[PDB]
Amino acid sequence: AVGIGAVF
Amino acid sequence: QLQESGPGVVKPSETLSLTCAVSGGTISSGSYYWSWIRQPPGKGLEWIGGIYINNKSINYNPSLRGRVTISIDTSKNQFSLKLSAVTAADTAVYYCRRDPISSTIEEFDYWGQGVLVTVSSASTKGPSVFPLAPSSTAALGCLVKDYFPEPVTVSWNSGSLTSGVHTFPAVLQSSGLYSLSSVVTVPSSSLGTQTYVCNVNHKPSNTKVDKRVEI
Amino acid sequence: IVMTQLSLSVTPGEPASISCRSSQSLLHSNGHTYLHWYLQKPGHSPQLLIYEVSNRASGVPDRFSGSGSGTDFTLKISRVEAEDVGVYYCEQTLQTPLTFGGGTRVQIKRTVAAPSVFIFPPSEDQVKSGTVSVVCLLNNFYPREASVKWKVDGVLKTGNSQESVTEQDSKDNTYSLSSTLTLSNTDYQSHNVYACEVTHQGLSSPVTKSFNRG
Repeated sequence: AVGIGAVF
Repeated sequence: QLQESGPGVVKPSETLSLTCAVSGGTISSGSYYWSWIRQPPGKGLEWIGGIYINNKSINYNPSLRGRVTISIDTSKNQFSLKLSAVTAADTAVYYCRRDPISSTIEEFDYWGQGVLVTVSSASTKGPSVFPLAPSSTAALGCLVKDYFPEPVTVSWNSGSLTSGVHTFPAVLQSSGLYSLSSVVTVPSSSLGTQTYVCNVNHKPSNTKVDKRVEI
Repeated sequence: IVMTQLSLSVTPGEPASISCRSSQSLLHSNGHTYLHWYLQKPGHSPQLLIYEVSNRASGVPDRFSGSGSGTDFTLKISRVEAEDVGVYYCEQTLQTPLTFGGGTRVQIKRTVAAPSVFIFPPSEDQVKSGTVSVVCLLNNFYPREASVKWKVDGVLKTGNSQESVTEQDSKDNTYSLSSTLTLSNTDYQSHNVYACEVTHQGLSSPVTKSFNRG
């Protein structure tokens, strides 16, 4: 993936 | 970038250990999310767990939580996976993956090539190779029987014969050993004009077997 | 939390749409929507096609595009060719756990093609070690549905065979099938005629290939 919402 | 390493075969109820070697940058980078993913043969993808920067930000698939642990080794630039109490359901190709946390970093991920892990009590063993003798179009082939674990590769005439070759998915027998067939269809008038040799490679046993196939 | 996506038969050159539905909204409080699409070609690791609903990853050709909203998403291939055959997976990275959809297989649809059928007796090498494997080959057929029935001296067999099928061929978009009948040496020498009977909609009647032991 590109973009990991889980770290934000 | 990423390269997985594994034990090959794990006995049921024992512990599977894998490592992923990271290159081109430090695993401690806050630009990336690092994951373990697996795929049983012929099935879909399953996320195992992942890590952001260090061991204080590890998360797991609920279906594996309490049975898996993931760790990081910054000295070796590695991260690792430990899966206990393994069953045949844990037989799978295991991938590590690097995800940029933002497209601002870059617009591609990276997947390792993956490493097969087989959970079984069976002993590692190279195959027996038997001819499938031919006796418009004719068919001949090789029966690659009673090997463990996967995989084998089959080429024909040292790779010079590729058109019209079919190497089939292996089947797992009740014995716990695998068997597969590789075939080639040729014009009936091609029989006898040249030799037909199957080159069977079984990397787990480090064995190579050639079998000439004839009427 | 789950994502909902099976086979898609597509005429070459025509468009394909693959659907993904999520149990929860994939919209993050930061405004981004963390849904991505992968293609896994046979024998390869998955390749990212679309990230965050609609963005192509580096080097991904423009015949791929993505669209969607909250819980409903669609991957589009404008003109499908042979290199697009494989399994397409959606994935969410909104929150842990990260999750994949079940996959959607894309296969090229073609006209019916009947199999060429071959039967192989056990080799004399193998019979020496106490086992006999009889192999039936079904070559280059379409569609994938095919039925193989083993008969030993005209008697139907059950529970004593295994089969497998290749992935769709890249040039003719056909399938091939191998089935192995396994018996002990003693049981093999007790019977005479071994036959594999093949039923397929490319044939007008079941085709039988057989041999006489000895």
